[PDB]
Amino acid sequence: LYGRYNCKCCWFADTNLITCNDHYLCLRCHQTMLRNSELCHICWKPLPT
Amino acid sequence: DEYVQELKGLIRKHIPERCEFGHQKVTFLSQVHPSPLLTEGFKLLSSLVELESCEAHACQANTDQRFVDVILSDNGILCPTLPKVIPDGFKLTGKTLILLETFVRVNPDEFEKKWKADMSKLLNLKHDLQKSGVTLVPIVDGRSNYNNRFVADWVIERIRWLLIEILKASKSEDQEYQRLIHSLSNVKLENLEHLKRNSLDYDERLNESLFIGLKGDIRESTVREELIKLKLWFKDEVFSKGLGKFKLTDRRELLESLSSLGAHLDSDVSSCPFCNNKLMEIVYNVTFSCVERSNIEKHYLSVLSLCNKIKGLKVFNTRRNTLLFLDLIMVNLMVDISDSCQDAIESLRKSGLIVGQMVMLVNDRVLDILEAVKLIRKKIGTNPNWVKNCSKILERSHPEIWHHLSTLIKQPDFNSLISIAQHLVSDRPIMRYSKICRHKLFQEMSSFEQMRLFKTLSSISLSLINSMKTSFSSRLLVNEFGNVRLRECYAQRFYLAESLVGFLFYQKTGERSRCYSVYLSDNGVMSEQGSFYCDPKRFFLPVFSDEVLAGMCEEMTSWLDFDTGLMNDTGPILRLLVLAILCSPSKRNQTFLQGLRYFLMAFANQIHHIDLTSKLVVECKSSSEVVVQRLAVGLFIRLLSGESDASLFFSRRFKYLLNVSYLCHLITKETPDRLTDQIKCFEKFIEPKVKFGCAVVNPSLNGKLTVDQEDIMINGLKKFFSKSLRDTEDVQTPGVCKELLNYCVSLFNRGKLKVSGELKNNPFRIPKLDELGNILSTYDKEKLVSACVSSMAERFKNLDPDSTDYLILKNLTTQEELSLMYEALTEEQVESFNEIKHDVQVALAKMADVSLHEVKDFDPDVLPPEVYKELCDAVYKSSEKCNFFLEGVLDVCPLGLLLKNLTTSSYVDEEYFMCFKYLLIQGHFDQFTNAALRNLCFYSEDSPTEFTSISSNSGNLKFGLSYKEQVGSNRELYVGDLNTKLMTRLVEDFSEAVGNSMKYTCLNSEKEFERAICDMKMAVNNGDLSCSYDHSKWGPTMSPALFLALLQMLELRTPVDRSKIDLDSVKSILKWHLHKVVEVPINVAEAYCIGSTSLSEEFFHQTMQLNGQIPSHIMSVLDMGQGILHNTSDLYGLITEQFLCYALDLLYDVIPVSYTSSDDQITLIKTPSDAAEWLEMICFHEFLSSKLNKFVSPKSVIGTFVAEFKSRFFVMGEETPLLTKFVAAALHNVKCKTPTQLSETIDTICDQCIANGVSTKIVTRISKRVNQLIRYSGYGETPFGAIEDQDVKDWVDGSRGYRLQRKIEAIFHDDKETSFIRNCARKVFNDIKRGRIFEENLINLIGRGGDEALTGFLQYAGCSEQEVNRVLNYRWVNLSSFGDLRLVLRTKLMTVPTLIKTLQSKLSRQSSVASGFIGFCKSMGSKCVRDGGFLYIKEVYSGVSACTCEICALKPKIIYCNNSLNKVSQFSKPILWDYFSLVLTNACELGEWVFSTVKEPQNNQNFFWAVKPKVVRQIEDQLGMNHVLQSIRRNYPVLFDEHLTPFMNDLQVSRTMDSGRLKFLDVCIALDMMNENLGIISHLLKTRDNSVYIVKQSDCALAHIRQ
Ligand SMILES: [Mn+2]
Ligand SMILES: [Zn+2]
Ligand SMILES: [Zn+2]
Ligand SMILES: [Zn+2]
Ligand SMILES: [Zn+2]
Repeated sequence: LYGRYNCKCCWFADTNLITCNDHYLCLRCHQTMLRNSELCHICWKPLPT
Repeated sequence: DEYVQELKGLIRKHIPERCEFGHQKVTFLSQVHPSPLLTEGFKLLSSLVELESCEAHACQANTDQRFVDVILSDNGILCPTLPKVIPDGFKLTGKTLILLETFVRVNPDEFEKKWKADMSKLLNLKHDLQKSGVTLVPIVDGRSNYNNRFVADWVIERIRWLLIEILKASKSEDQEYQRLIHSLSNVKLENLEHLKRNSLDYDERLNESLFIGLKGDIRESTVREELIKLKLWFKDEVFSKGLGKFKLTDRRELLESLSSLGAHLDSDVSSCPFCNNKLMEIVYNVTFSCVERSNIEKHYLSVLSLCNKIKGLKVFNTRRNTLLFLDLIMVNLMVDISDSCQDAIESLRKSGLIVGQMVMLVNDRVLDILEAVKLIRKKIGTNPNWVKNCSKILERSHPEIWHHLSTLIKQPDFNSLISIAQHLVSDRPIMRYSKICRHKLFQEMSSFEQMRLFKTLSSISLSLINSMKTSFSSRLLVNEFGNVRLRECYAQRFYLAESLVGFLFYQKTGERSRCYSVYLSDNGVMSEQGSFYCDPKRFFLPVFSDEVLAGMCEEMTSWLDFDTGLMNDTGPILRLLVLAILCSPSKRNQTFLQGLRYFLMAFANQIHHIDLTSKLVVECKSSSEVVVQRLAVGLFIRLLSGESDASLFFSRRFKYLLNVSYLCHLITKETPDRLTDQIKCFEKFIEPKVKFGCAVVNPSLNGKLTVDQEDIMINGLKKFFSKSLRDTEDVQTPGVCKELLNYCVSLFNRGKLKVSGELKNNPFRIPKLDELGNILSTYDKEKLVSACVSSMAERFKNLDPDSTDYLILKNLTTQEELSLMYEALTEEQVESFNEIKHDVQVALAKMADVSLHEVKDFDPDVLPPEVYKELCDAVYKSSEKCNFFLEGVLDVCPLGLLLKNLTTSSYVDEEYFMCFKYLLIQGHFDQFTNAALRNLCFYSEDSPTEFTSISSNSGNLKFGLSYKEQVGSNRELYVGDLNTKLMTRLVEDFSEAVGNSMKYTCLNSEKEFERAICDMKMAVNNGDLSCSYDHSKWGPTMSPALFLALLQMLELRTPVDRSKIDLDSVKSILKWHLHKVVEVPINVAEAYCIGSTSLSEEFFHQTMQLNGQIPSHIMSVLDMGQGILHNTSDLYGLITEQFLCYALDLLYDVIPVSYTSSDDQITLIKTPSDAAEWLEMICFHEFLSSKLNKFVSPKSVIGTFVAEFKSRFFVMGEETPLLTKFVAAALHNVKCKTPTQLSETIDTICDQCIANGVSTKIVTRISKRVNQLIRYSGYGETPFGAIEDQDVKDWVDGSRGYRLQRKIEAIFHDDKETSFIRNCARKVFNDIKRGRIFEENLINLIGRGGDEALTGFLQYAGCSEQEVNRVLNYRWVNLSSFGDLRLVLRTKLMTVPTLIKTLQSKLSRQSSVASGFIGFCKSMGSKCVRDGGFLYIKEVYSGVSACTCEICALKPKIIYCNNSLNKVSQFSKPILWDYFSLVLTNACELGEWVFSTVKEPQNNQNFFWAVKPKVVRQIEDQLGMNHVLQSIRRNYPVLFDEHLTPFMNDLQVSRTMDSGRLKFLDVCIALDMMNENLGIISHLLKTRDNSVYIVKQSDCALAHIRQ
C-alpha cells in the first residue's frame, strides 16, 4: 500500500494526484521538479513520465 | 530473681572515674526494688554517656541541673531574664560561655529531629544573652550508638538486654512502654498497625465532606444514558452558541496576527541592529577598524609573571605597601630597560603592552606613571629605611628564589620617570557611564567581514570571561557620575592583528555585572571604541565557537537549496539573528522563540485553541528585544507567506523554522538574579491559593488546629467538591464534580476500560528548610564557629598567629597550602568566610577578657554602609585614640590584645569600615511520675506511637520551597525533612508498583514509550487524527484529596486471591499529606519586610501584622507539590483519560488510543469513512476534561500533519532532527575536573548528536574547540586529549577505544610501527584463542609497567634487541604518572583506580559554567604535578631538550624521542604500549576486524537514511554482573577485600565459581585497571542507547573500509 494520498511536497493538495512509485505527487509539483532536473528530490528515483 | 540479681553482678565491671559515678553506684547497688530500679539504671547509663561526651570537650558536667541564669549569677554577671534552660555541660571563661547538650538516638530520623530541636533551642538564647551580656558558642554532641571510651564496648549491649528483659517481665502506661523498648534495640516500611489512630472530633467532618457522594457501584446502562443526554445538552446549549474552546486554522489570519504581535509598528526604534544594541556597535567598530586598517617583551612578561607569583604568597601581612613595593620593582625595571637600546620605549612598548601614561602591573592592573612616582615619593622622609627592611626581608624567612639582582634594591630615580612621563602625555580613558546612521547595510557586505564580526565577538567574550578571573581580596591604591577619568582601573588585553591590540577597562571585581570600556591601540595611538554594561558569566558560549556557528548556519541555509533565490535572502538574516541573539542574552528572547515554536506547530495543523495568540506576546524592554523580534518574525513571514506557490517543499520549511525557533538554547539558563527569581517563585506559588480562598497562616506545627483553621479547611474542601455538570461558569477554577467521578470509578471496577484492577506482584512488599540555595546555612556556620573556638580553647593549655584562620579553611573545604585552599572559594563564599573569621576572632577576644543600633538590629556585624556617607566614616575612624589602638602590627598577636591588633591592622590599610566596626565592638556599644521527669536523659519521646488524622505525633510533614532553572520559565521545587521524605517514598513506591501493573502509561517504562512512538509514526504516515494535549497548571492545582477520593472508591483486586486489598495506610499517609506545612524562604520575608504591585506582596503585607504575625508557614488544600506525588498523579491521569476515551468511543463512534506522561499526553483517533466535522468532539472532550481537574493549555493542538510527544516531532515520512538543540548542548555543559572526563563527556554528547544526522563537518569543529579549551588552561596538548578531528561517519560500529586508536594511527603517517604492533596483537589474540592457550600468568606481567610489559609481549610473539630499541623509542609526557593532578575546584561548601569507583557506583543504588572553567584554569597553573613533592607544568615542560633528531618532529610537543627527556624521565611512557592495549581491548570488544589495513574508496546533501551498527562481539555477549567481581577477587585479592564489597551481602553466588573463567574477560580486565584512560569494563556493562543512526548518503560513501 502507498501513503496517505497527499502530494508529499505541499501536504495540502489531494486531487487527481500522480504516483512516484512510492508516494502521491501533485499535478504542478511534478512539472516543477521535472523542469528542474531529471531526479526526483523527494524519493531519489527516476521521475515518472 | 534470675536476671534481677545478675544485674548487680554484671554492672560491677565499672570504673568510678568521677565522684558522681561512685555516688550513684553506691545508691543503685544498695537499693533492690523494681519501681526505683529501672529509672536508676536508665539514669546511670545516661549519666555515663553524657559524662563521657562532656569530658570529651574539656567540659564541666552539670551535677546540680541548674539554669543558665544562676550559673551566670555565681560569677559577677547580671541576669537579663533569659529563658529557663537546663544545660548538660557548661564552660565559662572570661566573658565567653560554652554550652553543650548531648543525647543519643539510634535511627537517623529521630537523630535529625532531635538535633534540629536542640540547636534551635540553644540559638534562641544568644539573642537575649548578647543584648546585655556575653557571647556563647553552642555545641551539640549526638551519638548514634551507646559506645564510649570507658568500657570495653561489649558490656553495654548486655546491660541493654537485661534491662529490656526485666522491663518486659514486670511493669510498675500504654505508649510509655512501647517507646522505651523501641529506644533500646539496634535497628528495625508499611503495615504500621502498632499505631493507635485515636479520633479527635475533627476527622468526622473530614469524612463527612470527603465521602458523602462517593458510591462507586453505578451500573453500566445508566452511565450510557446520562452521557447521551449530556452530549445532547452540550451540542445545542454551549456549542451552537459559540462558547467553544477550539477553532479552525485560517492561516492568513494567523500570519496577520503574527505580524501584529511580533513586528512592532508603534515603536520609535530604527531598522538597524547596530544602533540599538551597544555591544553590537562595539563589535562593528572593532571589526571595521581592524579589517580595512624582541627579548624586551619576553623579559617584561617574565618579570611581571614573577611579581604576580610573589604577590600570591602574602608575605607582608598588608596590601598597600605590598603594591607599593611591586610598583617600585616594576618602575625600576622600566628605568633599567630604558638605560640603553633607545628603540625599546617606543617600539616594544607602544606596539606591546603600554597605554597613554599608563603601565601594566601585578593583578592585571593599570597604573598611571605620574601617580606611581608621586606615591613612591611618599613613604620617604617619614620612613627613610623603607627600602632597607624590604630588601633584607626577601632573603631571610623568604623563598630566596628571585632574579631581582638589581631591579629591587635600586632607589627609584624620579627625574628619569618624569622624563618618561613628559615623553608620552595624558590621553587617559573617559569611562562613559549612562543619531545619524552609517553602518554599511549588513545585508550587502562581503563574505569576510561577517566572519570577522564573529571572531571579534569571540575575542571580546574571552576577555570578559578573563575579567571575571581577577583576584577578590584586592584593593586599589586610591578610590574614586557620567564620566570618570580613569587612572587606576583594571584592564584586560586581546590581540587582533600584527600591531593593534584591544584593551578592556573595568573598575570592579567578582562575578557581578559591570560596565566595561573597549579601546584599541594600533601603534601606540590609543583610540576609543566604546562602552557597554554586561554580566560576564553569560558569554561563555562564543568563547571559542566562531567556526561551529558559521558551519551550522551555513548548512541550515543549504537546507533551502530547492529554490535558487530563497536562500540568498534568508542567509544574512539568519546570521544577523544569531549575532543579535548572542550579543544580548535574556530570558525574554528564549520565551519569544518558544512561543514561535508553538505558533509553527499550530500553523501546520488544522484545529487550535482560541487563546493561542495571547501566549506568544512578550513585553519587550531595553529596546534590544524589538530588533530580534522583528528579525524572527520577518524570517517566519518570508518563509511561510505566499498565495499559491508557497509550499513547494514544506518538510524543509518546517525543519528550518523549527530549528530557528530552537535557537533559544543558545542563551544560557542561569537565573539572571537570585532574589528576583525567588520572589517570582513565591508569587507563582501563593497566588492560586489566595485566589481560591483556603490558604491558612502559621499553624501550630504539632498537629493541632484552632477552630477557624479547621473551619476554613473544611470550607475549602467543600468548595473543591461542589462543581455541577451543567453550569458552564466554572471551567477554569480548580475542583471536580462527584457524578462524573462516580461514573469513572463504577466503569473502571466492572472491567470496561483498557485498564483493570487485576494487578500482579502485590505492592505490599542537617539543612534548614526555609533557606534552599544558600551556600552556608545558620546551623553549619554556628557549628563551624563553635568547633573552631572549642579547638582554640583546648589548645590554650596566651598567643595566636593567623594560623587560626587556616583552621577555618581546613574544615570548610604553610602559606602555600593556605593559598591553595583560599583561592578555590567564590565571591560570596569569600564573604561568608570573612564573616566566620570575624565571628571567631570576636569570640576569642571576648575569651581573652551610633545609638541607632540599639533600637534597630543590635548586631554590629550587619551595620550597612548605605545608611551613612563615606567622608564621615573616613574622618571619624582617624580621630584621637589612646588605648584603642597600639603601636606596631604585632605579628605574634598575644591573647588579650587581639582587638587592638585588629583595629591597627585595619587602620594601616586603606579600608576603614572594618576599623569602625571594631571600634564599635571595642567601645561596649552593644549593651513516681514516669511520664514527665523521665523524658529528659535519653528517652526518645518524639517517636511515632499514636497518630491522628492530621499528624503523626512527630511533626506535620514540613517542606521547603525553591526553584529549578529551565529555558523558558523556571520550575518549582520542594525539599522536605527526612520523615516526610520517607513517607513520600512509601506512597511513591506503592503507586509505581500499581502503575507498573498497568499498561498504557509511559513514564517509567521505555518499552511502552517505544510503542507510543511507533503508534504515532504510523498515525502520521496513515493520516489519523493526532491530538497533542499539554495540560496547564498540573502541579499547583491538583490536591491530595482527589487521590484520597479515587483510592477510597477503588478496590485493587489481588491477582489470584481476589481479596479487595484494604488501603488504610495509603489513605492515612494521604491524609497526612493533605495537611502539610510549607516554609517560606527567609529572603522573601526580608525583602517584603524591608521594602510596583504584586498579589503575593499584597497578601504578605495584609498578613504581616493585621491577622497575626509575618507569614512563615502556609498550609492549604490544593498544592500537590511538583515532583512529590508524580506517580499517583500519573495513575489518576491514566484512569481518567481511559474513561474519557471510553466516552468518546461511545458517543462519536471513533477508535481512540491515548498515551500519558503525567503532564502531557497524545491521543491518536482513527475515524470511520475533511477534518472540519471534528470540532464538536474536541470541544466536548475539553469540557469533560475541565469537569475533572485536568484543564487543557492553549498550547495544545489537534491535526493530521504533525505529532508531538516528549519534545519529539513526527511528520509525514520522517522525523525532524533538531540540530541546534544538540549543538547548543555540546557548546554548553563544559564541566571539567580532569581533561579525560571532559573528553569523555563531549564524546558522548557528540555521539548522541551525530546519531540524529547532524553532520561530520560540525563535530570536528566541536572537537577542535574542546582541544583548544584544554590547551588554553595551560595543560598542553596530549596524544589522547579530547575527541579526534578528521573523523568519519564510523561513529557507528565504533567505541571510544576505536576513535582513540584512529587518533593514534593518524599520528603516524605510513603506519609502519602501528602495523607491526597490530600484527603482534593479532598474534597474541590468536594464541590466546586457541593453540597455546594462556592463563592468569600474563596478569603478573601487566601490573609491572609499560616498557617491561611491551618487551615481554614482543619477545613472546617474537622480536630481538633491535625491536626493543626501536619500538620503545617513541615517548610522550604523562603528568599523571605518580598519581593525579592535585587541585581544589569550585565545589560547594562543607566538602585508587577508577574501575573500583565505577563498581562502587554500580553496587550502591546552581554553579556556573564560566566560573567553573575559570577556577579550572586557575588551578591548572599552580603546583599540581606530583613526584616522589609538587611542582609546575611549565617547570616540567621547560626541562625537555630540543634535540630535534628528525623523529621528534613528526608531531611537535606531542611525541618525543627517548634522549630528549633525559632531564625529566620520570614522566615518559611509550605510546606503542597504549596502542597495543587499545587494539587488544577493541578485539575483545567489537570483533577482530580491527587488525586489517585501512583502504580508501574510489549526493545532494539531503539524502538521509538509517543504518545499524555491524559489531560482532567475542566476549559472551550477555556478560552480566557477578563476573567482574569474581575475576577481581581471583586476580586482586587484597584489592577485592579493601575498597570493595563492604556493602555486599551476596558473596555466596560470586564465590561459588558462577560461570568463572570467561573467555577473554580474564586478560581484558587487567589492562583496564592500570590504564587511566582505557575504560572498557565500565562500558561493557551498559547499553548502546542509540541502536540506530540517521546519516546522510554523502557521508556514507566517503568512509574507510577496514575488513
Ligand atoms: Mn507534550
Ligand atoms: Zn503538490
Ligand atoms: Zn518521488
Ligand atoms: Zn545604524
Ligand atoms: Zn628527537
